[PDB]
Amino acid sequence: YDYLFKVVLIGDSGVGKSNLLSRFTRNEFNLESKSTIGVEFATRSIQVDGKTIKAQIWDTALERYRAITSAYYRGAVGALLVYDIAKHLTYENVERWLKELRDHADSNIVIMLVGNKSDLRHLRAVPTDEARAFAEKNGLSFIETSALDSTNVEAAFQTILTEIYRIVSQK
Amino acid sequence: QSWLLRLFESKLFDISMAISYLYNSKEPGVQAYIGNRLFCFRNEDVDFYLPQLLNMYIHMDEDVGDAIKPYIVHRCRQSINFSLQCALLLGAYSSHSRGTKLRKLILSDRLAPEREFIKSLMAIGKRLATLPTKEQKTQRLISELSLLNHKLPARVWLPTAGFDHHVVRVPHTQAVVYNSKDKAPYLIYVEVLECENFDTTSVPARIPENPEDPSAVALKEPWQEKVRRIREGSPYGHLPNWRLLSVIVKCGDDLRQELLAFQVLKQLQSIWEQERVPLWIKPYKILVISADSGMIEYVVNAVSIHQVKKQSQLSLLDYFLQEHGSYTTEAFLSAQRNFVQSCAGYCLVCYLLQVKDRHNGNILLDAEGHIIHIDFGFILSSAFKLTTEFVDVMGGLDGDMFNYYKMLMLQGLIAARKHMDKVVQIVEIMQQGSQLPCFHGSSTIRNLKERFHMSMTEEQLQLLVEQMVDGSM
Ligand SMILES: CNC(=O)c1ccc(-c2cnn3ccc(C(=O)N(C)c4ccc(Cl)c(C(=O)OC)c4)cc23)cc1
Ligand SMILES: Nc1nc2c(ncn2[C@@H]2O[C@H](COP(=O)(O)OP(=O)(O)O)[C@@H](O)[C@H]2O)c(=O)[nH]1
Repeated sequence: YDYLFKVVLIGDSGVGKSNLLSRFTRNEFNLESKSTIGVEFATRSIQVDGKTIKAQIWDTALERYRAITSAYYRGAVGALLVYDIAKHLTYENVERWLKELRDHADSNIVIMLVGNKSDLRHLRAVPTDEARAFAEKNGLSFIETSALDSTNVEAAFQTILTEIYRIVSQK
Repeated sequence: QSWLLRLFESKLFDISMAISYLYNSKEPGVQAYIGNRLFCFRNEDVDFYLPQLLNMYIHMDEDVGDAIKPYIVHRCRQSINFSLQCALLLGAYSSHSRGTKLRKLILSDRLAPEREFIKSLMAIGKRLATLPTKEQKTQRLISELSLLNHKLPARVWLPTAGFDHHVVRVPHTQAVVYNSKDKAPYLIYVEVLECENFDTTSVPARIPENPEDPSAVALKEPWQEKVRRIREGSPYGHLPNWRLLSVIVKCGDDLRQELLAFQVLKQLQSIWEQERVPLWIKPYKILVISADSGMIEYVVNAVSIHQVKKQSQLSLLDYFLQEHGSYTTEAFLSAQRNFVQSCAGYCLVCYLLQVKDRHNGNILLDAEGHIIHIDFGFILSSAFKLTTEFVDVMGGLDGDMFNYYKMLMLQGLIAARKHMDKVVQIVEIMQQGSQLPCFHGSSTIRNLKERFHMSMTEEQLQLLVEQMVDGSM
């Protein structure tokens, strides 16, 4: 592989971290779910500008495993802050997740504000425009995905990995 | 699991199955997924489970409740009747908690004219408590109901009617108080005007009247003749959508256990129709107003067997012959078929639900020959007996219709086994956080499922039906 990226996943418990990480690497979605203990690891390769990139994606569970989750923030080239569309609490705590990420990650890390559970059309609690406006105001990437419907799941990782490649062009 | 999402995607996933997983799954992602599929079911299919949903929002953990709340709020905006029955059922089952808060919001955000009308009918029944005789109660009942016409027509409806409508006139004279009890029920007749959708059509026009007792005459008459006198003397009787309803207002008795029986009745009615078994039962709608008040859908052309035996001074078999016809006329053979089919139907309803307190005051008899069981107060937790008088109407023991009554019970029990889950969940969900006399000892649902005898073979069900009939004697 030409490059070895290291991406992390942050978000409140139960927002689809494990299923987004699942649906990307392998097309498997489970409703019956086990909460991630410590960290979950999955890998996949992609080609950006013809250069084969390898991505080590970790689903960090951080204060619960502070000694371990901090070791995965160090050197992390990218991060995906995912929140639950049908739960407005997980969207209010996004700033808190950004704060912990900034405290332990590099400033150059690109963070994409992902709104999972877009299939729950009727239970929507967080507006799409409020999240897209919150992304531009904080310098993040807003894109609502559905790990159940498998929509935008492969197109959300490839809009942050292509971004992780385009920001390493300054060499 | 992949399989669960597949099943939910699979058509086999009906509204009954969504309820079971919502009540049993401890996975919030599954509860939230189902909470979104409620919007994709039919309006009519989900409403039949509204007492189960609102009882789950009140008594289950906040995950189950907050998954049901979006569909309820959406339905409360579409239908004001849905808003009414929600607030009534919310305050009925919570003795506090979240449901009170939801109920207040539903009341706060056009419901005042309807709530005023219902609050009046319950105030009338309570005021009749000081009058000792049943005729003194009727004297005040009729004059007080004559005052509701000052507020009619209005945005007021009766939820026990299957159609959308406005109440335009009440004929006070035909209303009757049942007995001399302190919490005595009373019957009322209401003239309504049917519409296509209640929440779109405006209040109907008002037409005044001018007495001389041409139509006020309240006498024992057939329902077809009771409507004629009412429609003739009414200022709205010339309209096409003029319909006459009948409601029993109980202001002091709890009808929540009567609502549970209505559902079990309507599900078994749905199960037998699906299994093409020609049983017959009559589910009458229940309007739960509060934890100790409500209304009863009054079935017309139906009178207590205790009253048929007293008025006619005959036996049951003698009455059908006089009312319908001889042994060889079509009229009697039809009424006998409706008697047998309805008996075998309610026999199973009694056995499955353990409906105690079974006398001829709680059994009715409609004009076609069917029977209707009422007062589902001692259920689950006096028993049903096919008395000597009932066996006679079927032509005796060795007769054909009694063997057909025997086989109808077997076919209907085979059918009820093929759909046991759809019935048990109606009772099982309502046990949650309830203080009703039906749920006691934690064996209420264990013994309810055991009575379906799922393990028995069809040969062993035959002998089981033989034994039940012998006991009923
Ligand atoms: C807890 N639940 C009940 O007690 C209940 C349930 C269903 C009913 C019912 C529904 N339709 N219907 C048609 C005819 C009759 C009928 O013939 N008699 C003689 C009758 C018997 C008892 C009563 Cl209490 C009344 C009454 O209030 O009349 C004003 C009338 C009764 C019913 C009544 C009570
Ligand atoms: N409707 C819907 N449900 C999802 C989606 N992603 C995950 N879920 C469900 O939500 C729950 C979240 O579980 P999980 O992904 O392990 O939580 P997390 O890893 O801590 O964020 C699981 O029951 C999933 O089946 C999605 O995109 N749409």
